Amino acid sequence: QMTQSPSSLSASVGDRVTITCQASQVISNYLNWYQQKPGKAPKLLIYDTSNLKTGVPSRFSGSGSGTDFTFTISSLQPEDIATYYCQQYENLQFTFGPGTKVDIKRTVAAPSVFIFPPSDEQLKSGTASVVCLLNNFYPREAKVQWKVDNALQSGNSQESVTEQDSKDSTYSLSSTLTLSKADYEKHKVYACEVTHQGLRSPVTKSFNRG
Amino acid sequence: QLQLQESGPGLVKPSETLSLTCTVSGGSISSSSYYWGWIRQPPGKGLEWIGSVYYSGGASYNPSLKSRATISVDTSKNQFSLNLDSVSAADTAIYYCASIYGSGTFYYYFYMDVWGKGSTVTVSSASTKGPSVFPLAPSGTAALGCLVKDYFPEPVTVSWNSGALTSGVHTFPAVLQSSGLYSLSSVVTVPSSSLGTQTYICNVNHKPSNTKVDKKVEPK
Ligand code: NA
Repeated sequence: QMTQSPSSLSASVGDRVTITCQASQVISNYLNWYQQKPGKAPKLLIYDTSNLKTGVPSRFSGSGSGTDFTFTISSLQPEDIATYYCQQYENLQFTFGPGTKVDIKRTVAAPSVFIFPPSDEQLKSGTASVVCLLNNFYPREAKVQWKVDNALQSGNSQESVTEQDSKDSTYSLSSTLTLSKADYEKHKVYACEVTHQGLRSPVTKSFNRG
Repeated sequence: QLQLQESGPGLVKPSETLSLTCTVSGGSISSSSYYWGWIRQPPGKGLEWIGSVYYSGGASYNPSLKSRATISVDTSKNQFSLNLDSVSAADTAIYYCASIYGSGTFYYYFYMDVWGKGSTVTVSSASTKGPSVFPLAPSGTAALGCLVKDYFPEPVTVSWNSGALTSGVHTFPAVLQSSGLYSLSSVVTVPSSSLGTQTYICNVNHKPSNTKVDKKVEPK
């Protein structure tokens, strides 16, 4: 019954960030705080409620007592995007809090769009993957529409979005259109139309098969 | 300093036994001030401590996993291990080994100061499948990349020019395709001038299938 609040937050670079933890009972052992950046293992930042581990930047701090604890970032930096976990050891068990995800809000930024035809090697195997790339944009929200000879596509594309960049706080997005080689060869114009709040009007990148 | 590294298979069949080993370097596992633990993290979920072992063999477990979990220590090889019996899909997770620092006179105080990089374990009846790697060919900034398609289980790692190229690299999260296999793309942006003169190669590694592929990406 540990809690952490909020579950997630979007803050501007330079903002003071304060997150809270409730232990399941009045603590006897250490209350510790861990930082887990995307794709990484958790890293100890604060131990015994308020002690910074050696090497940890002074902008991080912890405080509290009893059951109520606080973790603070005095001035949020772009590389601080992570999930932050509090941790108790009581009744002979390590227990981690639910975690608080910290991400950054920044100004709108337009995507750079690129389109890739299928490789000839893939085509030999009977499948065609057409990939559209939206690079370094903000916010995360974006609309990608595939058009094949001006026919709108449905049910044959998947999207993936990167974690927020640790330097410029932007996102990138890939959309992959997958067709059989047979279907791919039945059409000429392959286009991807990108709609995003950083653009005045939709941007289209396209190529001609062959 | 102290460094930990997990090792072991990434695929385990249902009802069978998950086995992992953590190798400790930069220090002895027989330190009286240290305990050695395992913590796991299911996809999109939080952290769950599994158990800990003291160098003399004494172990302590999460009660919800105690019946299936066994954690042992090999002081000779500077290693400690996790065995988890009768696995199901609920045991699919990234497994981290960690060092636990203890101190105190009247009370034992603990924190986890050093973590391994984590080992991805998937519980499945399916066999491993190595990916196909296809170039994403570029047509003052150009984008190029590689498509890593139809592999199982996670993860794959992608490098560019054996690690020589890191700036502007985006390796996307894998997506689960309708085929039940994973796919991902790794992309990078480079000066368009270098196209056709400089060579770009993606290095793809998929450990469960022992797949190591280097794919050159050429323009148009
Ligand atoms: Na809370």
